[PDB]
Amino acid sequence: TRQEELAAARAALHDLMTGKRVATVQKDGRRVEFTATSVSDLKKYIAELEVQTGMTQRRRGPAGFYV
Amino acid sequence: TRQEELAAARAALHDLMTGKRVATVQKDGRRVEFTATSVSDLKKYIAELEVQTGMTQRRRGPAGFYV
Amino acid sequence: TRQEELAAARAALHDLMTGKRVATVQKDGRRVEFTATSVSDLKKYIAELEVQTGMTQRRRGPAGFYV
Amino acid sequence: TRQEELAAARAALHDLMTGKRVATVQKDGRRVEFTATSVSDLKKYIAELEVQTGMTQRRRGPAGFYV
Amino acid sequence: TRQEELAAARAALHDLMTGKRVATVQKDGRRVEFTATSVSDLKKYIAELEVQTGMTQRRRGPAGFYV
Amino acid sequence: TRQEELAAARAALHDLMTGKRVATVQKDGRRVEFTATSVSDLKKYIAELEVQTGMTQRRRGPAGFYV
Amino acid sequence: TRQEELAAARAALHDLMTGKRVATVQKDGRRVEFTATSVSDLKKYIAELEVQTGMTQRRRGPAGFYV
Amino acid sequence: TRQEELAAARAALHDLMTGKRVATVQKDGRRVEFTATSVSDLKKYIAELEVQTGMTQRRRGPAGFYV
Amino acid sequence: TRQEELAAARAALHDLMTGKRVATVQKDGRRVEFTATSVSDLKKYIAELEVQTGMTQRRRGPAGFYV
Amino acid sequence: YHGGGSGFGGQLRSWNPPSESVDAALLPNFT
Repeated sequence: TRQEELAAARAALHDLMTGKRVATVQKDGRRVEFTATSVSDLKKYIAELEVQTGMTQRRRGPAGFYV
Repeated sequence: TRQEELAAARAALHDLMTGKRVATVQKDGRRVEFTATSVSDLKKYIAELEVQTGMTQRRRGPAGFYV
Repeated sequence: TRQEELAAARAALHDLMTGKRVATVQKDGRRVEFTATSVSDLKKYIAELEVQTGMTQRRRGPAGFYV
Repeated sequence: TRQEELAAARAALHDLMTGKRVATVQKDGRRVEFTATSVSDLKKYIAELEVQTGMTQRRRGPAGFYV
Repeated sequence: TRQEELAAARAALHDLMTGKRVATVQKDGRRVEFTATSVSDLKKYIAELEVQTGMTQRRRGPAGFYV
Repeated sequence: TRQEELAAARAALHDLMTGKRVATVQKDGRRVEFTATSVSDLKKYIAELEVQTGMTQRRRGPAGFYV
Repeated sequence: TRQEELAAARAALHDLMTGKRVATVQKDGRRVEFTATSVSDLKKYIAELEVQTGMTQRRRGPAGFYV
Repeated sequence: TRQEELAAARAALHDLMTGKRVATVQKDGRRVEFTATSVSDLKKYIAELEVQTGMTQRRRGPAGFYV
Repeated sequence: TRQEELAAARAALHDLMTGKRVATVQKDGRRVEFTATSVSDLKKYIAELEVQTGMTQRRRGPAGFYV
Repeated sequence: YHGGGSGFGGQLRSWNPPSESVDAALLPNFT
């Protein structure tokens, strides 16, 4: 089910990026605050869980040098 | 479906820049807030999924030197 | 339509500069708070966004030296 | 009892990553908040408690060299 | 329309310096909050848009040297 | 009008210096909070603005040395 | 009006030192607060306008040397 | 009036030392708060203002060295 | 009246150390708070006015060295 | 040649001495 939380985390990253990452929601008398992470660690999580998934080539073996 | 993602992110960058990114709303018992992202990460996200998408060249490669 | 938000962001810069950038506005339980950005980032935004648009020359290629 | 430990810890990691870790919850007159751990320490916990399990290897030994 | 811009910015600087730059106002339910810029950036803005406009010489070139 | 706001800024420096710089004033229901600046930048503003005014000598040109 | 300026500054220094400088007052509906300045700036201010006024010598020139 | 003012400053220093330097005092609706200094500045103030008055010395001209 | 001053200061040190230095006391509608001095400056004050008074030696002068 | 004309990358483009006899380069401010 790796594709599922891959898509979920990517959507959450975009959601937090634009404006809509809800932090606290409060109806009268019923409030709840979700903890918020940074953006960098979200990106690292996205990248790591993407490469762990059998998704296509994204990293190449260093770089050769020829004259 | 990256192009509209580009459009939405660029918009949100514009509204954050000028005056129109909302942090909290409240309706006397119906209130909610969103996490705020720094502008640097916004421009990094814009650049990353701008180059990643199929839109044209924006940055070239190194710089030659000649006499 | 680049000139449009160019002018909008210039006006926003001036508006923040003098006194008028509203952060939070409240009226009888209807309160909305807008996130604020440092003036430096807005200045750089003006800079490269007016560079990107067809606005006139404002940068020159280094500077020669001669006796 | 460590496999379900893996599952619970990974699910908590994902929930905290996207949006779904609750810092505090308040019904009218009844509220509780939970101490919020960071991300890095949670990832070290994940790694340390998955290596101790019998599930397959994820990291290997040091790399040699040969001409 | 830069000259009255200069006048407005200089006046805003003057009110900021002595006592007359208002951060928030409130009347028993209707309140507004203004983002407060610092002094350094405001004087930089003053100098920049003062030299940019048709305002006369204020800063000359480098100093010569003779025996 | 350099004399007018020169004297105004001097008086502002004085009454901020002793005790009279009002920060926030509030009658029941109606409150305002004027922003506050440091004393150092106010002093620099006073110095630059009086030297720009055609007031008398306040500076000398370096200092010679002789045996 | 320099002499009473000196007198008021010396007073305000004395009240600030012991207990008698008031940061704010409140009257159950009408409250005000004044910006509090650090003691060091007040001492420099008093010294500067003390040496600037017509009162007698307080500090002399540099110290000579002789065998 | 320097001697009794010095006595008052010393008494205030002692009062702050033990427990009695009142910061804020509040009745029903009526409250004030007095700004608080550090202890070092008050100590040096006591020091050189006691020095400046004609009371008996506490300083001596450096020190000699003999065999 | 230095001896009772010593007694009061040593007392106040003792109460501050264990539990008995009241930072603020509030009856309904009548509250006061006292500025809380640190402990290091309290000990320095104790030592200074302890040695300044006529009570006996507590510290002696340097230290010799012999073979 | 190449050094006489203008120099390297503009360089001494403004160094144009007034070719003249030594008398013309001496007598004006000889005193």
